[PDB]
Amino acid sequence: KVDYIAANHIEYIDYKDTELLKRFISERGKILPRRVTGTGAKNQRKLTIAIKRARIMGLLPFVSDE
Amino acid sequence: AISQERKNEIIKEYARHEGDTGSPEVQIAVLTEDINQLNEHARTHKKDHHSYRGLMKKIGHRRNLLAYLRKTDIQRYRELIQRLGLRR
Amino acid sequence: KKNIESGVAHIHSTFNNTIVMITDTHGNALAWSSAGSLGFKGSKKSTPFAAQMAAEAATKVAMEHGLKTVDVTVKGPGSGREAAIRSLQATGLEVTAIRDVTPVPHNGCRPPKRRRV
Amino acid sequence: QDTKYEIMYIIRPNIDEEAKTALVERFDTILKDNGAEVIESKDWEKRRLAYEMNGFREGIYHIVNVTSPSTAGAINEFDRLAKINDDIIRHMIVKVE
RNA sequence: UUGAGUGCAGAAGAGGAGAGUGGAAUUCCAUGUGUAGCGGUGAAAUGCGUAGAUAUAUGGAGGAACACCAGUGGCGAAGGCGGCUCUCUGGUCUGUAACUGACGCUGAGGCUCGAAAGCGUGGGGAGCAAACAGGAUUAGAUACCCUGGUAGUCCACGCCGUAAACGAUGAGUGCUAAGUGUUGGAGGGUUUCCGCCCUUCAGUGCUGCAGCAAACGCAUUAAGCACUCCGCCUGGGGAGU
Repeated sequence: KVDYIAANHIEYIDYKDTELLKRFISERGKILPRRVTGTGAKNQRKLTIAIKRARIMGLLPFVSDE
Repeated sequence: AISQERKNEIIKEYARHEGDTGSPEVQIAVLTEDINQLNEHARTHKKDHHSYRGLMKKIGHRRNLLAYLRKTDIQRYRELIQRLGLRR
Repeated sequence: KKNIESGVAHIHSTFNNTIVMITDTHGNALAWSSAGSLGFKGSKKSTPFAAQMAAEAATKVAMEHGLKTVDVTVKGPGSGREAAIRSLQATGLEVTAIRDVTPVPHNGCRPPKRRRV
Repeated sequence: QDTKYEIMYIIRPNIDEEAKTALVERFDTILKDNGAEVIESKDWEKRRLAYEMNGFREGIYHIVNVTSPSTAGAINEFDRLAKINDDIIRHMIVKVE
């Protein structure tokens, strides 16, 4: 009964879709685990590598506490 | 490893007859080109230990097939080792 | 003097001492206060009893130079910052930003030995 | 087959107008001059950055699509020329799926 | 052709090496602001500070390790492997069957790999810290406690080849009730399937019949019923001398 992103077939994360990607981060700048969102297994790894690419090109800072 | 282009080259210019993709005369030439390329990789990178185990397994299996074929027809065996360039 | 009148205070605390300093928005310093500097000795500097009077001895010298608003910055999580803020409100300040920035690594260097006690 | 290598490289916002086209066309030459085959190399987005690099908290992104076999040498040559420059800040080369 | 292998179609993955790169945090240096303490303990002391410390903002230098993701999750023959981008390259699973036609398994001698600590040659030191110095505790303390501090920990190239290297359970195959999670698949019912339900493959946990066991316990990932091959044992010390 838990949340997911597999209904809308975003089959490739596109490395740029950072406005949809805001679902899976937090205020402090961390990652919600799969215990939180209830997403898929391999989808979690894809999103994880995706946002680690995204943290490098100025699309999300590491530290956001200001 | 090898691409399917040179793979499908050598599995058909060395096959016995039509439909042969088993036929242990084929597999030894396939393994021969594979272990030559892996030998060149081991010469380039000389501490990739986890692929050298695969070299050991391939050369052992080619040895088993090569010693199989000699216990059936020594003439085919001689023709291949005069043809494929091995057995020092 | 110059009556800057809008600054940030800094609360730095250990497990055996604490230091409060009220600074500017830079923060260039106005006045600091230390639990050892107010006559305490030994282990008593851990308790927030020194935090209240350290905040008082800071704010007196602070608003002699003119001071209205203040922001809170917290380091070194222990006992001091729990009562330093509410004692800092007591001598007439305008606390409006409370943050707890901790110097946190991402496993850079090594911590020392454990204590076999 | 070949591959597909995105290059999403950060362009300074304080360049002149011919500087943009001259720089994009020059790096399109150095990809074309060593056998690699570019397809669609456009500008992407003026954007403010999440944090600075030196003082640039804003920038203009870019995107290309080059296809080439792995046996060439321009891609690492593009890396060497990109790191010695200043006007391009950060680039990342990601295989396309 | 049933075992054993290459087809063609896919899939997952901290598998390995080589080359670059990212930010935070510590330490040092510079600058401004700012004065009498900072640091440590059960309690103190050694120590650093008016040659301006600690603290707070700005930069500059360098090394090491990769915060959340992270899960009884994954990979590998084991030792082991977690930031990111790229080149070479090893291995496993699922379908299917045209193709080879018993080509297999185990394997004394031999070879290869093999955590930390250690040795040689040449680099670098951010922390941490054997040896050592000082303070403290004690009847005494060549320790536990606090302040410092070298070799080392890192990289490249050679050497040694050990561990509580453990699931303290050698390897190959077949057979013998269930229930429940979870990783990766294939098929069917249904379908915005992304959910769900049924069938089936390879791992991976947890609970429990028969059966075994001196007990504890194990139990389709057997320590059950068996066959093939290898290693080892025969009271404790003396002594892995």
